Amino acid sequence: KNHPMLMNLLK
Amino acid sequence: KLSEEQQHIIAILLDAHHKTYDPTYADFRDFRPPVRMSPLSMLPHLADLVSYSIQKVIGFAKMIPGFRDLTSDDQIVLLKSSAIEVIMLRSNQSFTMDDMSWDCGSQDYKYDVTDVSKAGHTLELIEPLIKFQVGLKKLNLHEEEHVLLMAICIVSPDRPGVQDAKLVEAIQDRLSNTLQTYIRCRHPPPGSHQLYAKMIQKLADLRSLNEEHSKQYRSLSFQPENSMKLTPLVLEVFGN
Ligand SMILES: */C=C/C(=O)CC[C@@H](C)[C@H]1CC[C@H]2/C(=C/C=C3C[C@@H](O)C(=C)[C@H](O)C3)CCC[C@]12C
Repeated sequence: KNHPMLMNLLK
Repeated sequence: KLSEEQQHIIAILLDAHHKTYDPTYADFRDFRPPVRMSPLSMLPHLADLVSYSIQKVIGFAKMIPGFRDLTSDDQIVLLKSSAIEVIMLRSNQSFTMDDMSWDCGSQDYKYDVTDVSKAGHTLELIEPLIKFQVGLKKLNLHEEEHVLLMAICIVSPDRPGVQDAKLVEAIQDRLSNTLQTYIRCRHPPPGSHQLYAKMIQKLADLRSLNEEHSKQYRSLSFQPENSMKLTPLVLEVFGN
């Protein structure tokens, strides 16, 4: 998705 | 009649906010120190604050009922779009009418128009942003109203990139209905008057505010030297 940090923080 | 499910939704949201928002502002110390002098001296401190704020918003988003049901991609698109808008809405609590500034319990952590300007934002953003805060302040929303608006803001069908609008819309609707019932059942007139419509208008203002931020971030980010001052999450959420 090109958003590794945002995804990780979400779950 | 305020529903048992609806009371449940409000209780979750108040806790999510309490868990994700600190009146103390103790964590602010961790950010690189504010420099008020010097161009964009402040931004290093405010870039950090925005990054911190994004994490807090993400934690709040996870709590909202039915957010979990949405696909990860849907969660990502919603969070990416609304993160700036939610920060502006949540900030209101710190913001004070007396100085027209965001007050975090310290002179260093008290932020004003020329402080925001040092970050690298044109008045085009600031004058509407300050105005927004005053209008939000005037509303004098209940904390339940404040928490509900943030969640409704986050879960919007029309955010760009949304894979599943119909599912996102249904989650939003449940919150919208919960907010409408609260104002009628729990808000006394005259404050209650036109209250839902005014809150919805604020969401409209946020969209405009968000658009202005993108124009400003692009300009400030455009230069690599400035893009360096920002945090990696700010880069991921806003641009890179
Ligand atoms: C580019 C500079 C920048 O800070 C981006 C956002 C700018 C335009 C505004 C938006 C919200 C403003 C502020 C909020 C204050 C707080 C945020 C909130 O999350 C919180 C924990 C406290 O209430 C403090 C103040 C500075 C200018 C901001 C960031």
